[PDB]
Amino acid sequence: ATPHINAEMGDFADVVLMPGDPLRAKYIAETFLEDAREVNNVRGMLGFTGTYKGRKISVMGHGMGIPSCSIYTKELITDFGVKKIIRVGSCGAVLPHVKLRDVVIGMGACTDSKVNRIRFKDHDFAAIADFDMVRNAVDAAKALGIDARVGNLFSADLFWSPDGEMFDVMEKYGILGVEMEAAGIYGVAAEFGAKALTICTVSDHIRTHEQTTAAERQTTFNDMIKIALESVLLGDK
Amino acid sequence: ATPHINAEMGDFADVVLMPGDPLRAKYIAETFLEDAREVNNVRGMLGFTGTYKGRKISVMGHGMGIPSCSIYTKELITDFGVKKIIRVGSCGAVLPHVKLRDVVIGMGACTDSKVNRIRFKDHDFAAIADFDMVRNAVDAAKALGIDARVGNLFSADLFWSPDGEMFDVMEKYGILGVEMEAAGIYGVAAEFGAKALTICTVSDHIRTHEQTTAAERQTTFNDMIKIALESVLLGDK
Amino acid sequence: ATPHINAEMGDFADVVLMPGDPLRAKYIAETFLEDAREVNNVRGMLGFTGTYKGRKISVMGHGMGIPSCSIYTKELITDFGVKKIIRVGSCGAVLPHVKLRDVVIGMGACTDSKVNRIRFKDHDFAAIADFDMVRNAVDAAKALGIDARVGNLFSADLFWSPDGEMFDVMEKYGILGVEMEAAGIYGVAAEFGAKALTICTVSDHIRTHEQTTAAERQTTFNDMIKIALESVLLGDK
Amino acid sequence: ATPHINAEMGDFADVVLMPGDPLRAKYIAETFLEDAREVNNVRGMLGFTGTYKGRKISVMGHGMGIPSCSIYTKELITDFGVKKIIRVGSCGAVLPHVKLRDVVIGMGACTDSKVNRIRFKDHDFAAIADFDMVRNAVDAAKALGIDARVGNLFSADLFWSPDGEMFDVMEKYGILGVEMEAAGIYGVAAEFGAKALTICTVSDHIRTHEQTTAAERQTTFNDMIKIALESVLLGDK
Amino acid sequence: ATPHINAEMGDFADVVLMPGDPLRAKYIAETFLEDAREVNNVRGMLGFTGTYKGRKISVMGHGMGIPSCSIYTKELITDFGVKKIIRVGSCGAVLPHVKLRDVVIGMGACTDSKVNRIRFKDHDFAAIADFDMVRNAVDAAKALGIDARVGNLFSADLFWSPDGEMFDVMEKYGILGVEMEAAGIYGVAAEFGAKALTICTVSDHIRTHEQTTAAERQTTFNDMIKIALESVLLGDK
Amino acid sequence: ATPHINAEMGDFADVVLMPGDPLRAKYIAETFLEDAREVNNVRGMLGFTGTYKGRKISVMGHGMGIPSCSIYTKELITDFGVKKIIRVGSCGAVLPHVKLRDVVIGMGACTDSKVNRIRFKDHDFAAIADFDMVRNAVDAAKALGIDARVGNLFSADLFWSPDGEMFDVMEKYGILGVEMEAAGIYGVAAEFGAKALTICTVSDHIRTHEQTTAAERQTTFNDMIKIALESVLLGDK
Ligand SMILES: Nc1ncnc2c([C@@H]3O[C@H](CO)[C@@H](O)[C@H]3O)n[nH]c12
Ligand SMILES: Nc1ncnc2c([C@@H]3O[C@H](CO)[C@@H](O)[C@H]3O)n[nH]c12
Repeated sequence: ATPHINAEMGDFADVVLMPGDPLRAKYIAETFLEDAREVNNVRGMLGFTGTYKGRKISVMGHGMGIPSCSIYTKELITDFGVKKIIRVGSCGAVLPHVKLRDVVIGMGACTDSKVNRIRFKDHDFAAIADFDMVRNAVDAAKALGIDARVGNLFSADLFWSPDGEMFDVMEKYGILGVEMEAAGIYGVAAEFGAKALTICTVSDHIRTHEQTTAAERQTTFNDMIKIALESVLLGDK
Repeated sequence: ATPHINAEMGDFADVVLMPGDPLRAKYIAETFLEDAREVNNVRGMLGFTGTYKGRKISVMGHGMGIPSCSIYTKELITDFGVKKIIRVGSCGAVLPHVKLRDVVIGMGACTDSKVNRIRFKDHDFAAIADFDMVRNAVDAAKALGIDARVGNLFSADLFWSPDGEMFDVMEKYGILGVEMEAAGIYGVAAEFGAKALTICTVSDHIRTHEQTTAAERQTTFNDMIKIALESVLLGDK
Repeated sequence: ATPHINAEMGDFADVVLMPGDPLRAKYIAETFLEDAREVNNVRGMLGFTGTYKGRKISVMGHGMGIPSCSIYTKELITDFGVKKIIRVGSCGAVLPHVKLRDVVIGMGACTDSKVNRIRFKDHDFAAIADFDMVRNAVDAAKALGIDARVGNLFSADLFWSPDGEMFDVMEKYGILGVEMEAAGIYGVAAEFGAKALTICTVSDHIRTHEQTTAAERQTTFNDMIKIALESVLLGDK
Repeated sequence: ATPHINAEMGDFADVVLMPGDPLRAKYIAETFLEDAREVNNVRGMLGFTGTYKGRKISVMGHGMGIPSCSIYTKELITDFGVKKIIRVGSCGAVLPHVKLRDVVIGMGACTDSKVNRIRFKDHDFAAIADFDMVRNAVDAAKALGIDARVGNLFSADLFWSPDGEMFDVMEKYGILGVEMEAAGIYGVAAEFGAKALTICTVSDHIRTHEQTTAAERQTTFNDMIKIALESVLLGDK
Repeated sequence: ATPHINAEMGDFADVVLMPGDPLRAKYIAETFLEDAREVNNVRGMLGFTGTYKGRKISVMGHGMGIPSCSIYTKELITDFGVKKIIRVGSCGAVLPHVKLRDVVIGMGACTDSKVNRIRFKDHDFAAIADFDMVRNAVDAAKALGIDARVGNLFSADLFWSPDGEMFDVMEKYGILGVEMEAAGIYGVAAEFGAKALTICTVSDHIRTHEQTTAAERQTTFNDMIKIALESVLLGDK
Repeated sequence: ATPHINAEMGDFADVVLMPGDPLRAKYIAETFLEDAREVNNVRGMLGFTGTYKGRKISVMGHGMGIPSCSIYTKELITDFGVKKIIRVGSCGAVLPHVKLRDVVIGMGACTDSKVNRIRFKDHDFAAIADFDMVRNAVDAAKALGIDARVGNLFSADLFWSPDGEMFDVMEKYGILGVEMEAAGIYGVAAEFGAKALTICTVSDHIRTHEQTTAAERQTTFNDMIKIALESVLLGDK
């Protein structure tokens, strides 16, 4: 066990999907995994391990924000043999042409956190995903008839920002989605020598206030999970 | 309701105690509150409302890290009429004379987060608790015969810090405990116009491991909760 | 002697009250101290030692600005056995409800100086007063029937600031008074191992001019000095 | 014309290859392009436009360093309709497993320049390539029997850095090559809404030392240019 | 009058010499000026006006540190018609070849203060003297047979620095003397459209602990004052 | 030889003039030097060595931007015995009184580059010229009937700056010319113990607009080179 995960080596697969919401980890395990067992419940951060098309896969919540997800991803990598993290989450859009229910793949993640400056001698660390994992996710989405956008996320420390002006800056520089984790996960992956990827579905538009039907939103969420799971199978080959 | 709290105005008391762990909020509601009802379970972040000695009191987890607790404390302040937040958490000691299970009251909170620089035009915002709440907690602790040290916490973004030498700097400057929230809660309280206090118990020593037993953790946790609850009653006078 | 104080160990009491203006130190010695003797005049920075109600007390100017007061407070701590420093100064208000001649107690001090970043590895050091000294000043003020607000000061490097908009940010974050020393004194106290408190009277309003008379300044100055001196007597118990 | 390019709209292809050494532009034009014409000569920064397998391609040097290449890439994008920039350069390696003459593709670029902080309100902009361009280069290299590594470059402002220890940090965080341009090119591409990619060959191992032959270096340079040119054809699908 | 100078327009000459120590301003006026009158005594910061070889000249202390001298120099420029400030002070040496009693002229001043970053949008403002004033001082020193060194000063915020390492950095980059004011005076001069110069005598060596005779030190101090006064006469022609 | 200069010790004079445009080096050699010989050609950065009135002088371009000119000036100082660098370039003006074709001498250079913060532990290094070189240029200009302005340049990293408002700040603080090199050259000179000077002619007024003739621009360039060369002879006293 580690300070935030009451489990032993082998309880997790070498790939872990991670939503922010632990109740979504339970949702994913029940919906997509066969023979799924709960393997962590410390602090309510439910984690599960099962199989997808015979392949051992884990899913566990990471909580909200860079500090929370940095704890869980570190401990998985250093003590549970985890080689790949796929964050599966929601994000807010700032670009007009990025629509509700688009699937966004974060090849990079900008941030207003200081954690990577702390790692990188106060210089600019480009927080990036693993290229092969990005390619696997693009290819899995194509096989499913979903065309994902690949680009930069912005990982914010303040969901309730005082700086409304920063959203115009994100739009100017082409940020595809705003979430709260990717840059921290990518920093952990680089620090501890593992691989990570963040996929998000667009849940909100800071530009055009608008909302679709729940059935359509939930379909797209499941499409993101299918993309993540099928991308693992591609990487295995 | 708000994006992370499925409740309505009136469901929360005007004072909310907040551990990081939602399961500890459940324990506090079951152990210390009469007629406790669950008022939130979104993302598993359990929150409850009941009475302590006739006084309406709420307790809700805030998750780990400044970004997580900033979400919950903001929404409580802006949409649920919450006037006082008392974080009741754990922390790690860097000072040799600060012992396991000591109670620490954070009159100020240092941090390596950027959130207060974003608020404060990149200058030094001294993230401080409400003085009256600090005095109430000191007095409540004295009435219970519990020692309590008052001073600075350090709110870290990285539990697994790559900069071990910074602990020497914390120690040099008298930091009483390392946790991950106080400076963010104090920044939210100032931004959104409420009052806050962080109380912690020393759960680990960052230099010396110092293992504790389960029965000792519960006694000291209960002591911290008693201090917080009794401090509310003092402030009501 | 030290580079800026021509005195020897024992010439100062273990508590030193410090206005910015050396002429105010002379006035304090003449008005409040019995058997006062001058113990320093290097650079005209007048310092005196006498007794208040039998208690040995010193009073010495510290000059204007963090660099100036950091010199004097350091040398007092390291070479003259000084244990407590009480700055007794003036400040400018930014909050509409903070009135001229109000007494403000700086439990914390914000700043735009770099001195604490230099100390604290470029992170946020919360520059705080000693809690017991804060409580002593609150209690002494209550015993004298004088109102006193407790909260954050802002210690500015530029009295003539080129950034007028920053006063809106100070006001937003509840800053009670703008002065030029507290955050530096609190940083010295932490660095060199002593205790400090800043008390100020609102001498000007940064928005509204608000002129005062000479007799009102003296009464309120005397009130601040009485609070400081009586707070020492409370701390001795 | 623009301040640094004496040409008119249409004189450049929508894709420009850019070496750092201006002498390589004429070499690339004569060796790889058909029907090349001269389109710029100001400051000796010769530019040429021709075709590769029928596809219009331009080539022009960018000069050493982020400020130099930022000038040329901006003017090409805003006044010459350029949609894709491929930098073709050399880099130094810090990783033991990265060998001399290896081909490195910069999906991201770290930097110690301030240019992207100036752009991005002093936050962390992840300077990234266009994903399709990255994959095109990977696939073109594979078709040529060259395995390319994809990851982070580091774009240095100081070739002669006074901070040797930063190379250890680069190694820890997996930096594949050190050059002086990619992060600046990627920032320009994001600022003005275009696409860019940096491909480098390893010319030195910064912390070890060993050499190659002139014929080996020419073969490897030619390989890089073939990868770049064939990658464009793949992008045209 | 201004908040820190109780005088009226005309009471000061259009050139003011400024030592840090107000008792030194009295020393300079009595030693070098004819018909000298005291024109300020607020906060004990003595200022005087007299004639040197028939030329109207003022001398007034500026206190220790950038915040103190920034107050006095601003108020002189904006409200007393002062066109030129000459700081005349002491400094500590870090270079081996810079000796006790050398005269140093600060054509530039480095600093660890934040005041110029506040003025200059967090970029690097090169805090420089007025060229003509530098040339006048060099020429006056030559006429007196003193060969002054012209170069960079370092203006420190902390006389008692915690960062001993910075002195090696100053030596590496050729800093001639360490004092506490020049960069702030030069920032004020630029902000308010006036001219300034700092001259110092070397009073201490952070390298070679050593001291000369008082008679020789005082001779060199008077040489610095003569250089400053004669340089004004050169500028007048 | 060095990585960017294929020459040996003695091939360069101890004084090197450096334009930004590499084509100007050959022009300066043919127009002003006697007996010139070619001493470098790598990357097309032609260097020449000859004599001016019997005095050995070299000329070689430095490329655009701080990183480019930092490479060449470092290698000249550390491997070719170069003692003085004179940059001879153009700049844009922000002050209304600074006219097209004015000669500006940069006694200091502000910057938005990070290179000197990297050198100087993130403090403010005042990037300054050598004083004697400044005065030599002023005196040589006066002997040629040219009045030169001496003050601060601003060395920009982005010719195409996204922050137009910074030009207002430059104007307020008296910046004479905007170019892209001086602060970097001055930092190298300080780092490696040599001397440097930047002279520029005003080629544009950034916030207004108007033009000159080709013959006027050639006359003004020739004037600048004559000033530079005659200033060297004055320095040799
Ligand atoms: N040495 C330590 N360091 C950082 N945080 C903590 C904590 C607290 O517990 C959580 C991490 O375990 C987090 O919410 C933090 O506030 N306990 N001990 C800690
Ligand atoms: N509006 C104001 N702003 C900044 N400082 C002060 C002060 C205090 O008085 C001095 C400046 O007049 C200085 O020591 C500072 O602490 N009073 N009013 C102030």
